[PDB]
Amino acid sequence: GIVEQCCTSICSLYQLENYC
Amino acid sequence: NPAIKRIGNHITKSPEDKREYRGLELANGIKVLLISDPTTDKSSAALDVHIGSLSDPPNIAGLSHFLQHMLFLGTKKYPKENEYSQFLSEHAGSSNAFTSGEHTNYYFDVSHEHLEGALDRFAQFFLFDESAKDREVNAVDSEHEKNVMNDAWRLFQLEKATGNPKHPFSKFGTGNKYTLETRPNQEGIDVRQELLKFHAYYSSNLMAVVVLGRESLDDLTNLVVKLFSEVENKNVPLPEFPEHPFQEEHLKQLYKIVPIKDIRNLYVTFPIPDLQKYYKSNPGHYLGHLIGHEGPGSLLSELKSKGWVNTLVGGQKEGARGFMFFIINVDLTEEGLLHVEDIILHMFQYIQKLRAEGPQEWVFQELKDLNAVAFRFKDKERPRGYTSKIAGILHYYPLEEVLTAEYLLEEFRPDLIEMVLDKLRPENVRVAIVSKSFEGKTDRTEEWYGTQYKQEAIPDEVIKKWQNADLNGKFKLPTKNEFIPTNFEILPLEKEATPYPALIKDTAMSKLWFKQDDKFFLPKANLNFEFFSPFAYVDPLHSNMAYLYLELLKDSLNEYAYAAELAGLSYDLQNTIYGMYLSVKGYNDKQPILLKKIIEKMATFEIDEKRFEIIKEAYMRSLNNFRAEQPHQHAMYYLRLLMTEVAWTKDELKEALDDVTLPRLKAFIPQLLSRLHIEALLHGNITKQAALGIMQMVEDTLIEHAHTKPLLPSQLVRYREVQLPDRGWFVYQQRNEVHNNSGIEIYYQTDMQSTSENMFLELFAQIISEPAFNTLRTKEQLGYIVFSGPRRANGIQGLRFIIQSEKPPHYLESRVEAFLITMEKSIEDMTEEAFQKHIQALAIRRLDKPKKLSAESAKYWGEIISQQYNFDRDNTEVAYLKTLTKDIIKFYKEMLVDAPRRHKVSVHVLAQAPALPQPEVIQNMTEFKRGLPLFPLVKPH
Amino acid sequence: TLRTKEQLGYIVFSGPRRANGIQGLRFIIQSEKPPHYLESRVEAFLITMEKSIEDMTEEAFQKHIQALAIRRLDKPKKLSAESAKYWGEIISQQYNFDRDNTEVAYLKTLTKEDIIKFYKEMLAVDAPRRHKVSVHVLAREMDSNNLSQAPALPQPEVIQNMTEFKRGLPLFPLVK
Ligand SMILES: [Zn+2]
Repeated sequence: GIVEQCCTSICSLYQLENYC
Repeated sequence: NPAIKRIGNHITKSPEDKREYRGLELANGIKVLLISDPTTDKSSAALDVHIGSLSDPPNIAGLSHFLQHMLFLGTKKYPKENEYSQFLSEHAGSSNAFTSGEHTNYYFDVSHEHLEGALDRFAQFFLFDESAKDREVNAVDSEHEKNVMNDAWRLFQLEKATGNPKHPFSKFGTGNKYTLETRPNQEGIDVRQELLKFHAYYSSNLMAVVVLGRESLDDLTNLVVKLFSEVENKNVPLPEFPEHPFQEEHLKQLYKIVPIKDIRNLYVTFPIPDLQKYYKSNPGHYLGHLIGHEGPGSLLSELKSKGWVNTLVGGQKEGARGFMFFIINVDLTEEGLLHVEDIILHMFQYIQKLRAEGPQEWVFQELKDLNAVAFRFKDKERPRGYTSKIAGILHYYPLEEVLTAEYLLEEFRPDLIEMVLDKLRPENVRVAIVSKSFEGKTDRTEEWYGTQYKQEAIPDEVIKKWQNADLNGKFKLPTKNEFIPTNFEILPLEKEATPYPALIKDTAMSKLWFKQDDKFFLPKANLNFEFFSPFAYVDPLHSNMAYLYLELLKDSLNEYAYAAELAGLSYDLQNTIYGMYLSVKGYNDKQPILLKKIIEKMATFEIDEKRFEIIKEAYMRSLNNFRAEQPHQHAMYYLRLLMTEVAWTKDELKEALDDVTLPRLKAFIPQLLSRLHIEALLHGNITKQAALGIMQMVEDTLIEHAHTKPLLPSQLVRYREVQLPDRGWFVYQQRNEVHNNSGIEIYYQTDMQSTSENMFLELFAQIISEPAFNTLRTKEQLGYIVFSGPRRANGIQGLRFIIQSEKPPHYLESRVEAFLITMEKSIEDMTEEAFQKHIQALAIRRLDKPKKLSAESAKYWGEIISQQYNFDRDNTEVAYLKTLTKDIIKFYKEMLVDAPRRHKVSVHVLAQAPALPQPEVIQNMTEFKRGLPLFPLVKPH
Repeated sequence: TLRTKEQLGYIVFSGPRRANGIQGLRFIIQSEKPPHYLESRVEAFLITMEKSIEDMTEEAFQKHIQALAIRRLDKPKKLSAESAKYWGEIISQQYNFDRDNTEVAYLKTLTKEDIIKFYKEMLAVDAPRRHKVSVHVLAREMDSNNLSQAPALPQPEVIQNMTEFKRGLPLFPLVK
């Protein structure tokens, strides 16, 4: 309904050790 | 103080926020915010730069991204590469950073008693080894390679490349091995000298830091002053781009894009000036609220009633300091793909309706009061993300309004809204259609991502039809939201309140857990419900019919529930292998009404055949689109299928989906609701009698309209996990037909889930966490995605490594084993003080209290689904954790190369190391499960 | 021993029990005496059988091997008997239609030491891998609760609910 916080691909956290 | 240029008067915060704030600006230009919280267990800090990747040199694309990657590998005062992440890991902390076109934000958290010890090095980051560069180039290249086959990335960089090529907006922000290493080596460029000369833009006048900790505002003040007053100021002007990247030759254009997944999407873009300076009114949030609306009389209601669109998004998208966009993106059915012109025509009819009616001060006031309530009763955020967000938004707003700028609207100005509506015209539109039907009809290829697309000029005849758009009677302004909460009364805490959830009802119909909120005291509530029924996962046919039933239910209730979802009262409804799952979260003022409506639609569901066909085709497209997922995700999925006793593959679901018919589903819904069990967890600003009233309401509605009968206890069948044999190694092998990268997941299984084994596995995983990251990713540079940690499922646990790399999984596996021997020697040579340091780090990790209500209710629900009901788990398991000694060696010799009870299973997804035995390749999962035993189930509490 | 000498009951059975691809030894006794006394008599009979096998001569041992070979190689006398064998091999999903020849050919290779080690490892009272489950059925009037020497028996875990008994235990694999 409205563009939300970082809905594009720009958010590039250096490492992904916080997901799952 | 001489090192402080100025200090803010007072930080405008919420009356419910107990944290203290103090904003100030140093003499070097750094915008500092300090947050004191004497009750937090973990402190955090974040530093934000305002340069980003749009200021990259034209010959080196991705230089700021590579610099963000590079600042973590050591500084002058601390030259070791992984001493930072090793310090944070040894002190129960973590770190990360991102880089947007106009930002480069670094952030980290750690235990509250070492904030200065970490913050010193974090400050050394802003005060370049050749080998570290040559190694990290491969990490950036594996990052971009990970982002190649991603549709959002492809359309993002394609939108960047379809504009003015001379504009920095068209630059490639990620970078790769070619632009960073190959091309500069071919052109004689010294990348290291480029890093040193770029680190002319890292000036203190463009930096914003936010520090949150237990220390007093004065101690934080002296600390930030001491560690940041020495940052040299170079007075770098903030980059602006007044010229819009989309010129006339780029407007009124149609782009036909071929995706990777079988998706059908439509993208409408309007170039608009930068509305950031209009944060006091937010006309993009206003027009996004009206256009993207989903209630009665909205655009999406017509697009859904006509069977063309299922979901719609519309609003303002950030561009830069000089340009922004206003986008409307929708999903397309098979008929909507052919009627794109009519969909856009209806869009311009709604826009013309808004121009005819004009701005609405009552809509603006409604948004103002709603945002004021949602901001006042906002949940306590996590320190890392909070400090990162505030640090990111400090450059846009003053010190006093940094906490309330993006949330509170104060002044109503319709001149701006009417101006943007004047900018939303067919002469300033850009249209992009994404569908597989364009396969083989494209003539252009994108340079960085290889995206196939076609560019055409929109016919002036179609533009004229858009310009003559009349008023549609199906488009009306939304009505007054009847879900706006007006009762914020906090019910007094009952005398029989329990610190942990209590079982206040246990009948054959349902089992009700309840706890009154005694920590947050906010007028909110989380209501979780699980419906057990054997017909939900009996076969792929009934599972598909269940997912289709829930999806049809949510799709039918979306228009009605959009107002409640906009009024801070949301809900999630998903299917599970044990039955349905329904969760209603938000303000308890009007929660039972909407919940009653949802149950009413559960027991009075009338299936629309058009919605059934469209949604069914969409689910078919989803099961088809699983083949484009990432290799590590495929590895986790395959390991899930292998370890679970009963699991239907997406190929079985896809094959059984064609046999689903409307009479079968209409005969299946009452068959599902004929026999049910219910397990509920009500945790929020409600009382015991209120919880019992809601539960009895649900039961009475289900019995009245659905004739629901309780389940037999012998029918409460939980699933077991496959038991691997001693010294047994099994390898399942598949291929990824989309990504050119390989994935691998190694899983070692343990005995069961008891306190001792849990603390063994968690302690070992705590010791090998940072060494795993540094060895498999920082030094050897296997891939960008390297993860290692514990895995728990069905009451059984183990250790898992998940790696996504270009190299073959057998080589990755041998390096994993050699790393295991290396960690054996490291633990054997490790000192008792470092061992106890990992003990303390894990204790702080596990004793971390939840910050918001949904996290606590999520922990309770996690203890409910496992049916262990161990609410005091943290205190008991940490109390046993502080009594462990360097047991871990015997555990490694017993469970983890020549261990007598080694249980190893590997998942290989195709694109000195010790000798490994001959693995048993898995031909068929069913035979694999039939040939091996099953583990027992965890006893209830 | 259990019927002609001690006169426990009219129905006394013992033999192999095969189900779901897993097997064991089974004893079924119906008598007037209580099941705990019956069980002590069965255990004392088991030790007596240990001493009997130990003192058994090689000629009688080969006589038991030969008798088992005759019972296993007994040809079916009718079509429903042969089809009963084949249908057993099909329901068990083992499909070992040449089972008798191989199992007898391997039966003529076993030794008294193999039998002794098997009993002492799986069936002895102090066996390291003893798997014992006893089912007691009280009589009608029994309310709710020169002979050989019976050994000391451990404390059994009385089962309250079958489902609770099964949830806490692992499951065996299937036969390939
Ligand atoms: Zn990165």
